[PDB]
Amino acid sequence: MSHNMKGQKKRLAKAHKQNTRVPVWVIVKTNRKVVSHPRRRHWRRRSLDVK
Amino acid sequence: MSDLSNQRKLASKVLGCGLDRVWLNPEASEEIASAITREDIRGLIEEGTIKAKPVKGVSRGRARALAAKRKYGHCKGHGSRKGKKGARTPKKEQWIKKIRALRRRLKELRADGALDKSVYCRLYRKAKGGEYRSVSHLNSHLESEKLLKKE
Amino acid sequence: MSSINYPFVTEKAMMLLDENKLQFIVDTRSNKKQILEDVEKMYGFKVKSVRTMTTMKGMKKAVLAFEEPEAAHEIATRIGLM
Amino acid sequence: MSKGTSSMGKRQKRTHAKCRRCGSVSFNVHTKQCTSCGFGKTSRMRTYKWQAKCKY
RNA sequence: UUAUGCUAUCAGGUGGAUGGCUCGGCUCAAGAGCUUAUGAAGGACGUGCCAAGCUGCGAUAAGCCCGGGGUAGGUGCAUGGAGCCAAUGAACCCGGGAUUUCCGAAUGGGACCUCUCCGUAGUGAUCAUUCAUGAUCGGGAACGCUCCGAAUUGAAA
RNA sequence: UGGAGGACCGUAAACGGUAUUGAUCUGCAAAUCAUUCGUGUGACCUGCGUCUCGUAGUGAAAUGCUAAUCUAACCCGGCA
RNA sequence: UGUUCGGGUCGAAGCAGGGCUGUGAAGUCCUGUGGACCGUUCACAAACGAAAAUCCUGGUAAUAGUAGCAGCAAAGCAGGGUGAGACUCCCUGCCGCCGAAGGGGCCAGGUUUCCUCGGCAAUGUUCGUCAGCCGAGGGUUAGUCGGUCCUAAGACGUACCGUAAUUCGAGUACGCCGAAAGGGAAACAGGUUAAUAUUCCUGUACCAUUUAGCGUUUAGUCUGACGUCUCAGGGCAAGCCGAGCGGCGUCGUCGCGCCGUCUAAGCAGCGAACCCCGUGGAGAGCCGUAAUGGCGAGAAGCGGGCGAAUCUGUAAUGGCACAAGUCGGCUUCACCCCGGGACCCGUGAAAAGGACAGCUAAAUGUCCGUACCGAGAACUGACACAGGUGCCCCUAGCUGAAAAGGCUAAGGCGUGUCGGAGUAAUUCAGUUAAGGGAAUUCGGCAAAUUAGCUCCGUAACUUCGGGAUAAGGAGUGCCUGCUGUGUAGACAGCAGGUCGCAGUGACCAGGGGGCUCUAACUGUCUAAUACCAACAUAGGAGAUUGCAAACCCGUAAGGGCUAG
RNA sequence: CCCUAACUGGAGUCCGGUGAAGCUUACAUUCUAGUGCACAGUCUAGAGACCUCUAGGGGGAAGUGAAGACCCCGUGGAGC
RNA sequence: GGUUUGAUAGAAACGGGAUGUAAGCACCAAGGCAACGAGGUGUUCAGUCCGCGUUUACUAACCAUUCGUUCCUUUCACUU
Repeated sequence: MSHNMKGQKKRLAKAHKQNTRVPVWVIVKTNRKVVSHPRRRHWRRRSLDVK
Repeated sequence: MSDLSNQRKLASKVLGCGLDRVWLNPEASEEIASAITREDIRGLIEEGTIKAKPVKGVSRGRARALAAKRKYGHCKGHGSRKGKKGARTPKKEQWIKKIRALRRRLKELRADGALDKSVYCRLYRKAKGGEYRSVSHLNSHLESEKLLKKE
Repeated sequence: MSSINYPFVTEKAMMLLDENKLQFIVDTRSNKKQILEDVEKMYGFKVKSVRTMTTMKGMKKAVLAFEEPEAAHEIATRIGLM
Repeated sequence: MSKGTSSMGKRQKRTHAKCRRCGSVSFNVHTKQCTSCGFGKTSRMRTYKWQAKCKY
């Protein structure tokens, strides 16, 4: 239970909601040409350089 | 049944017991699996489908028997002693009880009038100096040398 | 600048209607005083208390407890929740 | 205690925080300076000619 | 039906060379050349009906207003669904405006932190002989001016 | 009686790291594990905070340590 | 590239194979494939020719279906489910692991891993329907818990001054920050969810300012506010025993064993020690303590005041199977209060805040954190890593000095490859071993011996402290009945009977001595080959300097030593 | 140790699943002698040798790991 | 090696062995007012056990597959 401030928690929330797959409708729109994403990650890896 | 693990965890939470204390009826498996909420788990608990198994303690009767024998003074010999004499009976505690007994005896004697102040001072210092083993020894010395103002 | 974004309609948020509380997604810049005054201006109901938390979506949620009975139901009906 | 993986388990803190000015995690928490952009040291942005090669 | 193998070719797999194509790069020439306290550049966070990145934008948030050109489609990279906008002339382009969170020269104080405290609502610092007012601060690919100033190396040391 | 001491024994509390020249040695580990050992009321051990650094610091001093780098760290530049 | 002349969807380049020519560099053609570009004359250019550089980048072999998936730690089995599929997912039972940590709480750190549903291409050292994985949705609520406030070592800003100059530099002045383990205004119990709960709901409280009224200083004091060791008294969480009551277990015989038998803050009441006040007058001395001690500079005794933890009532119609729910006793750490003593050699923080004059009634109490892990799978070491990471002022029964070791609760787990026919040889780690007993070996390395407690007894030498548990001997279990000390808990001791090869029966647990070298000793060290005789140490000696000093840092401004 | 034996658990061995890495110019069933940069599976002359697979300890491949840390040299460095 | 035309393995019983006299019951037991009572004696060379043998088909050695044919074919010594 490390204690974050408002901005630190906001940046963690941004990282969390960035950690999402590309939408299937986006894949359909791009015709399976944008399927990947540079901000995908896992929580148990090299940590965020955000906090 | 699918996983009853969620139901078992919720039931352990509702009963305040450990996870393995929770007993789920192996016949009412679909009845348990239908239970999703705390209220459903409480209903199963009240109707007996879910219950907390009895705690299996540690019985103490065969230690009570040994404690009774040790109170009587048995099962406590040299072959049973393993800590040092001093770890089993602290010397300050021994001295404290001895000196307090002697002091209370002298106080009661001076209160009831068997002991005047002049000899009381010397007897108190003798006791503080360890001349007397116990209240019985003190009384024996008093009766031997006639220190009590008998009447 | 309105602090109230919109009523928050999830299962737990709908559970507030039966205790006369109403949950809102609000501006994270604003505070409890601004949220209370803005809600009172918006719906004409006297607010008894405001509870606020920040989420991991970067949002701020406020549960408002009203003073008038049925005020939460009436605001939900006015919005279109009920 | 080994200077390698054993001593590397004591790494539960930081020497550099996120910089307000540049966003880089380079703000020294002791010297109160950003080693990337110079915030907390100068009103200007920290730049040196040796950050690139001599252009010839 | 001589296995395990060896050599050559053929068919297939893997792989991504070769060829062809290329909205990219590089170099040279000709132009043009400052900007910010009227709060810049840069960063953080937010902003899309389904939207995670980039890009744009700033709680009026892939955008709002006015004039001109353009005119029948539009809704970025990025033709997917469903809608919305557009003959009240949109989209787009040129010019001019508005909005423009927080940090940042950052400038009421503090900042561990991009927030927080007082709220007395904020000319932070240094200056300008009317104390009305005004100047400076940060940024800019290289170029320009002033000052401080090595060693490798060559001399075959 | 009293309860001192850089006192004693001793914990797989903590700290250290003797011997097995054991296991391991493309390891569980870019030095760890098992057994055996030293200190364990003090020049004690340790958290968090803070300060001292490159011809400089720190060092009960081995040229030890200063982010797996130390008889002058690391990054970039002089440098093709 | 200039220039001449051309070829191509009736199939260019490229690619695989082949025919012919040329000594050759190479050219041309044929077949297939391919789908849009390609050549040629004379000249001109170059980022122009690869088999090599422990060459670079990419791809991919042999090794090879091999090593590994074996110390963690006894690891699973039966039955029934689910599912297309089950050693591996779910339930029940049995059998097991940890049980002073592998459980509980939480710092830093992580950052959604938390909860629910749906999946199994990858991850998981096997599988997988499972999951910290994948996809979708949800979840963190505070005046009272922290931050926030205060200041600590010590930073940062402004000014001055220095500097060629600065974003550089010491000092001074003014500010400002600096502790989620220092100080600190205040909240408890129960319930509720799938996930939050001193935060939401119920009940019962409390604190701060501000406003209005009612009254006002005692003002400058006290508190906050303090080291190490040791000890007394009181209390208490936990623990234990007896009786009643209510369940469960056992039931071959017996009647035992286990669980429960509850109750917060707030409010009201009492107050132990210390201290103080009034009396008193105590010596051929009296009064005390565990101990030190106290006393005509006023003891004992007698009255009073001040003053704790805790306890008592109330908070009572809360939760419990609306099942009981009532009582006593013992002990009490490792927690709370209080007091004493010893040491100096570190003499052991500051400031905010609070108290001393407040009572009543309304309003206000913003902001941030709050899920979950906190580690043999949620941190860090590239990993679901046998390391490391704050630890707890956390831990139940028996044995026992004990938190050692063993066996068990509660709680957490069987969580990280299987099977297996002698499962050969060999190997890692263990048990035992005739007779000999260091003959082995560089060397008793390794292993073995001894081992607890009680009693007897204990040498040379010595700095008189020690050596010392020296050495060397004896006892030890169980049962029956007792004695002594003590308020008690308990402790010590005695008499008799008795079994075994063996009574500290397992667990735990020194082998000892003699003669030398060396360093006095405790301590420090080559993190990752050197724990030593090396370094340090106390002790001894020498040197400089009277302070605008000696010595040293800085270019300077000015500093360290030096609050000397 | 004379002088080893038996046994226990984990590996190994055999089976199911999963599944790397390191040596490699080529060929390769070798052995003796000679030759050769004087230390040859490949040269020369002999002698052997049917192939494949499994287990096993390591004789050899001057086995692998590594631009020798010993010595010298370099008008190469570093510290003292 | 055996495979019902059978003692190959197992069960049962017995022989031959290992250990040391089971549980319960009764009497005694130092003593205790009693409740109890370590232990002794009899029951009892008992109880428990046998990875050995014998006897004995009581269950299981059953049911089968496969080669000894190059396979398809009538390139046949065959048959719808």
